[PDB]
Amino acid sequence: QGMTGRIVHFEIPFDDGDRARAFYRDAFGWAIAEIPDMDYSMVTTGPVGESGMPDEPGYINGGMMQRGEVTTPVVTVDVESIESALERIESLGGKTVTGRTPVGNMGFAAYFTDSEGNVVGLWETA
Amino acid sequence: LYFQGMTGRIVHFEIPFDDGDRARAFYRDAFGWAIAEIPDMDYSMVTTGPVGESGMPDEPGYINGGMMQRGEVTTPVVTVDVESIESALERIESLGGKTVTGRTPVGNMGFAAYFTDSEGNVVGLWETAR
Repeated sequence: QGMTGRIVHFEIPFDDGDRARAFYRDAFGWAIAEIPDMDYSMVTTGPVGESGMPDEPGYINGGMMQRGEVTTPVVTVDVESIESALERIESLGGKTVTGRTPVGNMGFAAYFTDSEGNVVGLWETA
Repeated sequence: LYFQGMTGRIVHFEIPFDDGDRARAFYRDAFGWAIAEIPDMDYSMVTTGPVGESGMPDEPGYINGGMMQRGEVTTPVVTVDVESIESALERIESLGGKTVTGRTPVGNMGFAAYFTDSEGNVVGLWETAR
């Protein structure tokens, strides 16, 4: 709460999941877990608390997904309401790519393009 | 759960623009980001959450970033902190990645570089000078 606007998450798309996961595990030592029922791989880049959230400032965790909606890496902005945010984004000259979508029981995601045509994510907590 | 030292964290992002004034207004307006054009850095600093006296985030769970004229950054980039860009780029290439640009001083505090991962995505590296 009170985190509106913050960049809280990132996504990296892949063509070959096993290859991509091995690459990042090997290159940087990321902890990556495939989550079959959510169709993505959770990425942990730095330490987390008991709730799975970062336990120290200055970094974010993320996910890896099969390339599609995300054609290139995306950063994700926290908002109170995806519906309100998408309305505002369109009023300001951006465009919705994908509307509000549940992400397990954790929250809701969407994608938009900014004024420069870049794809950016939104996150609304459940 | 453990890591390669304190390295490997995603600590920064960059969003490229075509029209800087438009892009900065879009983000100030959409989300209330604090954005400053830095002299003489060809770079706009973006603060998405609170910072302390160090200027680094002082609440958990978010990162700050930058916006730049599209060219060296062509689509949004996330940046991995590493102990040594030289070492990281060597490792990356042995693992099927490729150097896009090598270790380059940025500002006064550190170095940056860009690479493609195993999947063709451009990703950034940051090395704090030690």
